Parts: sequence; C-alpha cells; structure tokens
Amino acid sequence: LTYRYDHLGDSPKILQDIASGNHPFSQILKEAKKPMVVLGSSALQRSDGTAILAAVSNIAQNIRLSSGASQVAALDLGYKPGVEAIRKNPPKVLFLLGADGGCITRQDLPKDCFIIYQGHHGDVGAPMADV
Amino acid sequence: KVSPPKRAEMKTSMESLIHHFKLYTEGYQVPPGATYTAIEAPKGEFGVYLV
Amino acid sequence: YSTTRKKIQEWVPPSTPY
Amino acid sequence: XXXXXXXXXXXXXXXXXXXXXXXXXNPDTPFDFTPENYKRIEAIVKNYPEGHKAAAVLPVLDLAQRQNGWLPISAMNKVAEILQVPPMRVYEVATFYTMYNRKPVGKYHIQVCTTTPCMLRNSDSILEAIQKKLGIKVGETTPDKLFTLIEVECLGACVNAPMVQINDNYYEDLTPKDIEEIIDELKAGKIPKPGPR
Amino acid sequence: KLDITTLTGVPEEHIKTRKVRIFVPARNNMQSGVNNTKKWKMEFDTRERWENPLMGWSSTADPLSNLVLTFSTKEDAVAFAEKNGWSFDVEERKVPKPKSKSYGANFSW
Amino acid sequence: PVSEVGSRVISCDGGGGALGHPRVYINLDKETKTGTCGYCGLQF
Amino acid sequence: TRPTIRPRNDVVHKQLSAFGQYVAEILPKYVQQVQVSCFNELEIFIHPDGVIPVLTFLRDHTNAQFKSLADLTAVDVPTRQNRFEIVYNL
Amino acid sequence: PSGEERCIACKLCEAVCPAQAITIEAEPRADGSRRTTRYDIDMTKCIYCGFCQEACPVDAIVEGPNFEFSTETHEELLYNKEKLLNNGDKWEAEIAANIQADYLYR
Amino acid sequence: NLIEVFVDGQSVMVEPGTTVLQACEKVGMQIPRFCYHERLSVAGNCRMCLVEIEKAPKVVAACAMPVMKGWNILTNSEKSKKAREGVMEFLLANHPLDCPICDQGGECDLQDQSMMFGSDRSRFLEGKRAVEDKNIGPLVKTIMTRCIQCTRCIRFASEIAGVDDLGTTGRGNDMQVGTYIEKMFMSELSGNIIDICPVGALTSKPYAFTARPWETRKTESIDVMDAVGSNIVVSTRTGEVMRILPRMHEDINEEWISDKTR
Amino acid sequence: DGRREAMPPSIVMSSQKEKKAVTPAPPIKRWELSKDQPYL
Amino acid sequence: GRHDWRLKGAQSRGDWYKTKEILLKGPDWILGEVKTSGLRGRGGAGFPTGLKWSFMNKPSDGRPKYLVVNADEGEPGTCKDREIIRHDPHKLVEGCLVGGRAMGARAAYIYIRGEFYNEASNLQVAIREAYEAGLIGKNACGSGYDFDVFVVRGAGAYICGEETALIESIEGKQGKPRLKPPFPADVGVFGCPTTVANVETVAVSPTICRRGGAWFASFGRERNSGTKLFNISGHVNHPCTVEEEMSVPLKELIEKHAGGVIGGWDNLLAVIPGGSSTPLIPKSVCETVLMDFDALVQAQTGLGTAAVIVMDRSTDIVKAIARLIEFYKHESCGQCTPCREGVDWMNKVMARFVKGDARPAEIDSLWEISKQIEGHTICALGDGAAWPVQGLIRHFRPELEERMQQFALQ
Ligand SMILES: Cc1cc2nc3c(=O)[nH]c(=O)nc-3n(C[C@H](O)[C@H](O)[C@H](O)COP(=O)(O)O)c2cc1C
Ligand code: SF4
Ligand code: SF4
Ligand code: SF4
Ligand code: SF4
Ligand code: SF4
Ligand code: FES
Ligand code: FES
Repeated sequence: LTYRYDHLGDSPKILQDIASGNHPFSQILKEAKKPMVVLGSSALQRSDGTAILAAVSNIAQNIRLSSGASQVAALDLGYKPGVEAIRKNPPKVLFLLGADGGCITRQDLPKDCFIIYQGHHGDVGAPMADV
Repeated sequence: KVSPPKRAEMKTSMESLIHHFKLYTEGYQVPPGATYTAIEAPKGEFGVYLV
Repeated sequence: YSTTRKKIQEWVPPSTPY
Repeated sequence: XXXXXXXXXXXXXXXXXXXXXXXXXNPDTPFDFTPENYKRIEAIVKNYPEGHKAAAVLPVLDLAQRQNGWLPISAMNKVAEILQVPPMRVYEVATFYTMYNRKPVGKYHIQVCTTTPCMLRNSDSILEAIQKKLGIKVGETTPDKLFTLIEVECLGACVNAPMVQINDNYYEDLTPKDIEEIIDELKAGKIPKPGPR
Repeated sequence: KLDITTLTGVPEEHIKTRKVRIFVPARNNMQSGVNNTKKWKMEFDTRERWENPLMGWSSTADPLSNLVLTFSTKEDAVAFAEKNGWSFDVEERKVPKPKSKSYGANFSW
Repeated sequence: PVSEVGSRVISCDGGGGALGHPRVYINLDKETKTGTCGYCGLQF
Repeated sequence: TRPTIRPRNDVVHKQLSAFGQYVAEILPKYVQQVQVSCFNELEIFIHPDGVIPVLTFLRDHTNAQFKSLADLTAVDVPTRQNRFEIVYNL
Repeated sequence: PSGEERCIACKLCEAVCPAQAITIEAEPRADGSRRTTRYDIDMTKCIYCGFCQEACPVDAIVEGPNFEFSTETHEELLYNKEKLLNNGDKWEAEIAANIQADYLYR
Repeated sequence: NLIEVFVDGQSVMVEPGTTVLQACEKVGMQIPRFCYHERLSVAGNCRMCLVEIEKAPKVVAACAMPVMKGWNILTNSEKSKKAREGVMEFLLANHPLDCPICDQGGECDLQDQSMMFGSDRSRFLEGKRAVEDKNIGPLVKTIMTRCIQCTRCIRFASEIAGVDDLGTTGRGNDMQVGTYIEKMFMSELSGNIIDICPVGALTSKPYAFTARPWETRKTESIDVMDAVGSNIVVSTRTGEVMRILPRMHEDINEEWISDKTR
Repeated sequence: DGRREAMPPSIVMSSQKEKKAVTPAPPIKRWELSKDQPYL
Repeated sequence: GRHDWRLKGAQSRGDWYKTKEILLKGPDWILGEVKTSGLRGRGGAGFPTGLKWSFMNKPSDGRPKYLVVNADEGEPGTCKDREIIRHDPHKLVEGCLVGGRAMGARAAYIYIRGEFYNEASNLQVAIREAYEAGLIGKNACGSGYDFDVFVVRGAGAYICGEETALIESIEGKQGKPRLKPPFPADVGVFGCPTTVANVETVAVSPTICRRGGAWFASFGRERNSGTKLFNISGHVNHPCTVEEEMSVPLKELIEKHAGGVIGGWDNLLAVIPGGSSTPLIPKSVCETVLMDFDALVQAQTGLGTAAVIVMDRSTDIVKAIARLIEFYKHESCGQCTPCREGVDWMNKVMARFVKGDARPAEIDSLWEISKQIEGHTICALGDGAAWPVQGLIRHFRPELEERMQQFALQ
C-alpha cells in the first residue's frame, strides 16, 4: 500500500494476542478514538474463516468495554450458507453464472452432468453445462 | 464569436480554428429574450416572433 | 450495403464432449 | 518535527566538502559512492533539520558531479535510494538547474559570459577568438573531448571586463590573445585566477 | 389529482408501461464547468433500439425516447408528471459538500 | 510518400496553401515524425 | 463600441416607457407590469380574465389605436402553475 | 495529391447538417491515424445546403459540380463511403478547378 | 463566527477564511479556471482565475486569497476581463491546431474558456513549439504539445494515486509534465487522469477516435465490477456503449472511479 | 462585444410587487405626393 | 572593507568589539535602531527593513525561527557582492549574529550561487574561524545566546535570486516560488517561519547597531535613507564598485568615482540603473534624476539595486535589449503561464526587431502585450522582463521604425 503503516505477523497469533491485549498494539487500540476494524472478505475463507471472525470481534468487544457483489444483497435476505458446503450431492444444479464457480469441480456431474447455465459469456460455466 | 472565420485564417491561427469549431458544433448562444421583427416581404410584412 | 463489421461476436459452445 | 542542534566540530568536516577541489587561494548501470563521499554527505546532511532530509538533495548531487564529472542516471537513482526520495523528484532537480550535466563534459568545461555588459565590453571578440582556436562551434565538444564551449548567461562578475570561467575559475580583463595564451597554459597543466589588470 | 390522460392523444402504453426519471443532471466530469448541472429535467426510460438491416442504422421503435424537459423546482416537476398521471423516480439534488482549502497546509513541514 | 528531411521542428499543411490541412508543426529529425493527416513524415 | 454594437436609441425607450406608465395609470385594474424590452419593445401583462377589456381599449383611442393583431402566439412552458402563455402583438 | 484520402473524422459534418443526413463511425488506422469506417450519406435526406462544404477543416467533403445522378432505385441514393470516393475520383480535376477558382472568396 | 463578504454587490455571510474562489462559488457565480481543482490541491499556475478587489489596484488569483473583512469583489469588472483575455491569448499562443483530430474536442474546457472570454482575433504571429510524445502504458494516450502546464496531473499522482513516478521537468519553455525516463507508469488510479486531464493531452487509447461528445447519450447508474457501488455516467452512441465516466457522489466514489471498471 | 451588452429588460410598475396626456410617439407627417410623377 | 577578508582584516573594521553588548538579549532597541535608521530593502524591494523584520516578533508559537540571507549577486550588470564576500566575510557574519538575534532566530542558512565556489569555500574557512573563536554556537561571542550559521551552495538558477523561490530551493524542491499569502514570515522553510535579506542589509546591520542609525538616516534623502554600493559598467572609463550617498547624481559618481563617461554622447543616451529597471533617454538623465531610488521613481524607474549600465550609441540599444530578453527567456521556470509563454513571445518578436523585419504596428501590440504580463506573473521576474521593453517603446521608437523601413527596402 502506498502509505506508511504498521505491519503485523500471523492470524491467531497477533489477532488473538491483541484480543487478549498481549500485543502492545492492543494498547494503542485502547486509547484510540472511534477505532476501526477492517476485515476483508478474502480472509474469511482461508480454511477456518469463522475462527478469524471470532478473534477480530473480541477486539471489538475490548474497545467497547474500554470505551472513549452477489454478497451483501443475499445477506440482506438471508441466503446463507451461501457456500456450496451444504452438499450432500443435489442433482440438477442451476447456474446463474458458472463462469466463476464452475472452475471449482464438476463432482456432481458424474452423478448428474446436467447443468442449466444462465450466463452471458461462454467462459468456464457454459462448456460444462447442459441447457 | 458569431461569424465564422475566413478559411485562409482558420487554417493558420488557433483562436480562429476554435471559434470555427464551436460555431459549428454547439453554435452561438443568444441572450435569453423575446422579439417580433417584421419586414416588407413582397406579399406583406413577414413576421418573426422568437424567444 | 452494411459497412463496419459485426458487433457482439458472441462465443459458441465447444465441439468436444463434456 | 525534531530539530538540529549545532555541531561546531562538524563544520570543519563540512569545510572539506566546500573545498574538495580545494580553494585556489548509461543503461541504468552502474554507480556507487566512495566511503569518503558517504562521510562528506553525512557531514553535510547534518546541516539540515531532522524532520526533513530531502533538503540534502542539491548538495549531494554536486558531490557526484564532483566525482564522476558527469551524471549517469544510475547515480541519480543511487542518491534517490539514499535519501529515500522518489527518483523523479531527483530528476526534477537534475534537469531544472544548469550546473548539472547529463552529457559528458571535457576536462576543461569552458563557460563564458554572453549577457550584454560583456557584449558592451565586446564578449564577441572573445568567443570568436576561442572559436577561431578550437574550431568548435558553440556547445559541441572537441573530438579530443577535453574542451566544451558554452555561452553563458550573466556570471555576475559584471563589474569586470570580458570574462571566462572554466570549472569554477573566473578569468577577467580578457583580451582575445590572452585567452589563447591561457588555453596554452591549460596545456601547461597549471592555471592561476588572473585578472589581467 | 388533475389527470389529463384522456385529453392527450398519447397511447395508453406509454403513460403506463414506462416511467419518467426526474433528476438534476450530473456535471460532465471531463468538464470543469457547472452551468449545465443545475435545473431539474425529466428524462424518460430507454427502450429497445436495434439496427437497420441495411446500412447499419440504429432504427428505433419507441415513440418518445429523445424527449427531455427542464424545470426550476422539483416539486413542480413531480406535480407536473402527476398532472400527466405519470410514474416517476424522483432523485435528490446532490450538491457537493463545501471543502476547506489552504495553499499553506501544503507546507506544514 | 518518402519522408522529408528535418532538423528539427518544421511546418506541415499538406501542401495546400489554404487548401491543405491546417498548419501544424512536426518536431523530429533523425526520428520518424508526425503527423496530422498529411503523411509527410520527417524521418530524416 | 460603435461599428458592431447597435446604437439603441434612448428616445424611443423614453416614449415607450412613459406611455407604459400612461396606460399603467389609465387602467390599472389588471396591468401586472409594463416591462420595456431594452431594444424598444413595450409589453404589458394581463390577468387571463382581463383579456377582452384590455384589448378592447387597446383599439379604442387615447393613443392606443393599435389596430390589427399581428399575431396570437402561444408560448409553452412545462413549469409554472399554468403552463401555456398566450401573446398578442399589436 | 499524395493519393491519401483527406477525411479525418472530425465528424462535425454530422454535427452541422440540418437534415443530419450524414452518419459517421470512425475507428483508428492500424498506423494510428484517425479514419472513418463507414462514412455515409443519403441524398434522400440531404438538402444540398452546402453546410458540409463549409464545415470541413481539412476541406475533405466537397459539394461537387456534378448535378445529375437521378436514379432508378431508392437504395442507390444512400451513398456509402466508397461511393463518395469514386465520385471524388471521377471529378477530381474538375472540383479542384472550382475550388481553385473560388476559394479566395471564402 | 463567520465573516461578511460582498460578492460584487450583495452581502454574503461567508465561512471564515476560505478562498475568494470558494466565495463566488458560494454565490454560484463561476470564475474561469484551470489548474485549481477541489478534491485535489490549489496551485498558483495558470492565472486564469484573476479577479479584481473592490479597491486594491491589482487582481489576485481567485483560488489563492481567502476572503475576509467585508471584501467586495467585482468578478465582472472590466480590468478582470482584460486580465482574462490577456492570459487566454497566452495559453492559445502555442496549443496546436488540433481541434478536429484531438479526441478532447467536443468539450475541452480550453475551448469553452476560449469562447466565453478569449479575444477572437489571433495576434500571435510566429512559430509554435511542438514536442515528441512520451509513451506511457496500455491505457493513456499522451500526446503532449497540447499540454498546458496546469501541473494538475502530478498533483493527482503524488496526492491520490500516491505514485510520484511522473513529474515536471525542465525550465521555461521546454519544461514538460512528462516523466523523465521511458519507464511505464502503471497504477490503479491511472485511468482517472484521463478524466482529470484538462485538455486532450492525455486521453484514453481504447476509446480513442471512436466517438464525439455531443453525440453520446449519458445514462446514470452504478458500477458492478465492485460491490463498492460507485455512481457512474455510462455513455452510449446509440444502441451501443461508448465510454464510462465517474459520476461524483460524496459517500463513495466522489468524482473518482476505479480502473478495472473503467 | 455586442452580445455582452445585452441587458435585462427595463421594467416599470411591477404592479405585482394635473398629470397630462401623452403619445407613444409623435405622429408621422402625411407623405408628399411623389413629386416627379404625381399620377400613373 | 576590501582588504584582508580574515579576522585580522575585520580588526581594521574593528571586529566585534561591543557586539556582545549589542546582545542585550532583546532586539527591540536595536530593532528600533533599525526602524529609526530608516533602512529599506536592498533586494530591490525597498520595503521598510525594520518593519520587515518586526513581523516575526510574535511569541515564537514554538516553531523554531530561522534566517536566510539572499546571497546571490546575479542580475545582469550586478557584481556588487563578489568583491565583498571575497574580502569581508566577517562583518557579514556579525550581521548574521546580530540580526539572527533580531529575529531571535535559531540559525542562519545562506544560499549562494554555485558559480561562487571558491569564495563559498573561503567563506567556509572564515566561518570556521568564527567557530574557532567561540564567536558562534553555544553562548556565541558572549551574552550567552546560542545561534547557528550554515551556508548552502547553489546550481545555476537565477530564479533562486527571488526569496520564496530560494526557500523552495532549500528543501530540494525546484526553485518554484510559493503563491501568496503564506510568507517566510508565516511559513518559510519546511514549515518553520523564516526571513530573507540582501547581503548589504545584513552586513551593514551591526554597523547600525554601533554607529547611530540616525547617522544612517542623515545621508541621502530622508525617504532614501543611508548609502548603497554602486556598480559602474558599460561604456565607462574605470568600471567599479563604489558605495556612496543615496542622493548622489549619476553624472557625479561616474565622472568622479568611475573615471568618467567616455564622451558627451552617452550623456545624451540611455543608461540603465540595474537591469530590470528601464533605460532613460535624456541628455538630462542624471541632470534630472538622482541615484536614490525615489528620484528614479520620479523617472518612472527602479534603482535596479544600483548596478549601472552605461550605453553609448556606438552600440545599438536594440541588440542589447534583445540579448537581455534572451537572458530572461532562458530563466523563469515558467510555472505561471503568462511568464512562461509571454517572455518567449517577446524574444520571438525582438528577434524580428533586430532583423528589422517587423511591421511597425506590432510595436503597439507588444507594448500592449507587455501590459498583460506587467502585473500578472506570480513573481517579479516576469515583471522585470516586462518593464525595460515598455521603456524602450516609451522612448527609442524612431530607431525601431526606421530600422524597419530600411529593411523594408530589401
Ligand atoms: C543576488 C540576488 C538575486 C535576486 N534575484 C531575484 C530575481 O531573479 N527575481 C526576483 O523577483 N527577485 C530577486 N531578488 C530579490 C529577492 O526576491 C528578495 O526580495 C531580495 O533579495 C530581498 O531584499 P532585501 O535584501 O532588501 O530584504 C534577488 C536578490 C538578490 C540579493
Ligand atoms: S469534416 Fe469532412 S473530414 Fe472532417 S470529419 Fe466531417 S467529413 Fe470527415
Ligand atoms: S449537403 Fe447541405 S445538408 Fe446535406 S449534409 Fe452536406 S451540408 Fe448538411
Ligand atoms: S482539445 Fe486541445 S485541441 Fe482539441 S480543441 Fe480543445 S484545445 Fe484545441
Ligand atoms: S498532464 Fe494533463 S494536466 Fe499535467 S499538464 Fe499535460 S495536460 Fe495539463
Ligand atoms: S513568476 Fe514567472 S518568473 Fe517569477 S517565478 Fe513564477 S514563473 Fe518564474
Ligand atoms: S555581465 Fe556577462 S557575466 Fe557579468
Ligand atoms: S486556478 Fe487560480 S491560478 Fe489557475
């Protein structure tokens, strides 16, 4: 990033440590007015996304105690999990756009090669999708 | 600002070319207003009311 | 006749199976 | 913020930078400074308030100029890396001024008054004399690559008669033969700083 | 609710299945000018426009795509379309916030 | 078609005095140059 | 400031001004305002109900023997409490 | 005279014709020079006012001396770019003669 | 606590300090401008903003001096107007006759400023300087020569993109806003300069030549390449999109836009 | 410049917000009859 | 002061003496001694110097306060500071200490032209001796007050002669002078308040602090208080530096100090006080004008910092003015447009003039176009380029015109 800024270490390390005020950084986070906790969407996957969210929130709890696309829309209407982790193989998947997630795996396809593809490019999702 | 520059001139000086250009693109502005002119056209007075 | 070629040049499905 | 308290002993170190030449009386590669030069540049970098080291830019280039006799782009990148400043600001400085020299100079970079008062004192006969000598036309180097004529804006030695300086050495009360004699003495390997009267 | 739909000869389709879109136009950003920005206008929604099989011209079906109307006040505009019995999408005037400026703040340190 | 010689900056008009393209100044010598509409390059 | 710009006579502007005042006083049950366009064109306003009575006198002598409509223009404007804006030359 | 075409798609011929007969769609030359791809015009709407004749900064389009080209079929009226060039080829000595005889008054 | 100040005639209870320019902006009267730009930084170059003090004999840059103490300022004062013509003739003394081909031609601010204020007769009668191009990247089409040294773009780079690769170079005429050294300037906000550039000196290659400003319709909407949701003005030449531009909005993009989206 | 000399209309009364009688203009004289060719 | 630049020579000027006494730990009286002295700017500004320095009196605000001598000596015709610095660094140093105290200033940087290399060096030596005697730094020559001098080199930029441009030159930014209203009095180098002075002003200030400032006031006209160095150059018998009373007539100082005019010809002719200041016709030049700057203001002219350009008719004036404008055109950064392009413009015309190829009507437009620059550029260099030409049009018109027709025969 273009500007001067402090660099930290590793997830559970610096996160849970500052969360437990082990980090000196936790102190400056304490004296700070209207602190801001910026957690990226990319960080949440990373094998154990929930653990990171729990750690960062703790930091939010501490500050309060001391005092002084296709994403946010669905969660505005509760389409969670959102992740494809429900499976449990389910026949006849219905792509709105498999150009993105079609790169992943077609594991349901031998069980059911059929895939409706409602895209707007022949990229990725179209070739591996019937209809 | 109202009459386009003569061709010998517009091809060899900047402002000339620019006023040429804008006179033909956007055209000249007129102050807001209204009028009725009339002249002795052969059939009778010819009358323009414009705003 | 029409001049200036084409527009969208939409992509088509591959010959190969699956 | 911060500040810079005086260091009287350090000024003596700075004196060497002021007189490294001593008072008389390029494809992105390669470049590196001598240690003595690091010494000097620190000794003068001290001269500026601690908050902003960028001020050190101008003198530092001079030292490089004092070293290489010329300014390869790599040297600019080097100084830029030293003061952490972006290379582009460095280039701005390198270009904006006249004393710096992107092109190689001759072993004697002649530079001569051209502003009117010397013209009133007939600088023309001077420049015509030297041109008559070397056969050089204005800024072209001698093929020997030892001399480089340059007409120059008011040297600020206006009081005195026609004048020339060759690498920080004003010469004054010139007569067209006199300068020729001094090129001769340049070939003799020694020069004073001689007003002829 | 002075509806005048019968008086205008306009076909029902275009007082119905389309909407006006009142707004004060944004400054062209290439420009530094501000003049054209002000004063409400009453653009309609776009419909289909294909291509002429011959010569490639942008042949067009909709009766009234190019229509546009200036105004002095928004309330007048909304009321205007209401007199016409028009569906509408009023949008806020979005004047830039005033900003502090200082030539010397560039020279803090 | 062949590029005109230069050293360095020079006029172009497309050769038609108040008949060619409006006057411009190409600015190259040894380098290939220009241009407006007139192809009158100054590679030399 | 002579060769290009029109001279614009003061005199006519005077006479039209005073005459506008003249009618303004003679019959002010309805003359909202008697603006003079600076290039010598007087033009009084009228309450819409008041059309016949004004124009009537406008033919009738005092000086207002302004016979013959030149035209009956109907400028439109989408704004305003009432959009259409009728105009009578004389 | 070089044999190069004059038109440079400043496109204001489109922008000044009252009948808006003209339609232009420029795209860059491979050389990188500005050029038209489908300059076209249709005599069906053109009113022969000669505003285009005035407008062109490089004096490309020209209202030619020829006055007769009445034709059987409507589709022929709608000139393509190539057609205009062919007209420019047919008459060039003639047109250049008129402009030569006229431009001083412009 | 906020000072009274007179725009030409009427009193205005203006905010303390704040530039004369901002004062007239507050009354809505608009001073001619180039180098200044809010959401950027003030600078004293391009003195096209000169305005006359109610009493003090010499004009001062409008975006420079903050208003104070019941000042009156005659924007329309004749001496101001002679000043503006004075400057404009200088700007036009070298900008190349490129209006028909320059892709900025439809709405270049320099044209409109030339119309509203600049004297129409030319009275320069010598030779324009012109300079070689400096290639810069896949996107921007630098042409220079049409350059007028409102440094602007550098004040864009150092103060927003944060890159300071490009910068001014040289003195007097021959000074150039082009970066020294061939090196390409890539950045994520490199696209917005194509918007910011006052004239046609810097315009988008991909869109180049393809269209003209008076033509295209200008729909308003929002970006989708990001969920950031910045406001935009898409521009289409009839049945087909031509070019995208940012639409200013205080909560998000504010006059800027990304680059992948552009 | 001429277009910049354009000015908003002079206004009177704005009723919205002895004494003597007077003509809009002095009456024009009757024309002389053609002089050289009084009749046709 | 020309003899022995070492401290031994300052002894001829009496060294420091009671300078420690002058440091009463408060400017004030000496500041008043300056204000009462009636001294005005030697930078060609002419501004009330004591008033000028009084502006920094405000209780610190905590940011360190500095001082920067504008040591450059460049303008054409101007070689005043050369022999000075080459032969009397010390009084300059003492002035740095006294006036630096007058600001209470922490330090004193001094920018130089880079061309002045050898004597920037010798200056460095004498200053080193000033450290050796304990004259400076901690305590500093008694009175216990700390103060810290430095001397920056330059690099061929005459624009640096302008003060704010020089300040901007110091940080490593290019010599591009700041827009008003911030001042070195407000925000100078880095961000800290600073100030600037001509070498004359600072070198002579301690002498105001010893010998009476009213005694300074005695010389010249009261509004032209004191004395000033006067370079003499051009067609003159013995060109030289000569400090002198302000009120002195020019023919006096030439025909006395300068060895006299080379003839009665040049008396009829233009002779420029400085450079940027306009040449004046009369056979009654000096016979009218007095070298004190206000008298030149009566002649619609500045002092030009008292450099003098004698100009005989053996030389055409036009060639000189043209070469002068070339001297400007090479140098003006160009950040503000009217300068950047207008100066080059004037050069382009003057070329036609020396060619004599120009049509006469042009000259008026030139005189007109000068008006456009005459107030507008952000710093005075554009104005300084502007004036002389206006003076030339004001004067030697027939020469121009007749040159034009005589070319027109060809
Ligand atoms: C050697 C020298 C060169 C100068 N050159 C310029 C210049 O090129 N342009 C300019 O506007 N002022 C120039 N000045 C004046 C400065 O801008 C500044 O106002 C002046 O030096 C300070 O005046 P003072 O010493 O009377 O306080 C110069 C001054 C000196 C001493
Ligand atoms: S003017 Fe003639 S040449 Fe220039 S664009 Fe319009 S048509 Fe093409
Ligand atoms: S002919 Fe007359 S009308 Fe038809 S395009 Fe050319 S100019 Fe416009
Ligand atoms: S963009 Fe540059 S070139 Fe094209 S018109 Fe505006 S100013 Fe002239
Ligand atoms: S880059 Fe854009 S802004 Fe900087 S000078 Fe050239 S045109 Fe003006
Ligand atoms: S004003 Fe003109 S001359 Fe003085 S500094 Fe700014 S640019 Fe250089
Ligand atoms: S006058 Fe030319 S150098 Fe001093
Ligand atoms: S914005 Fe005021 S000087 Fe350019």
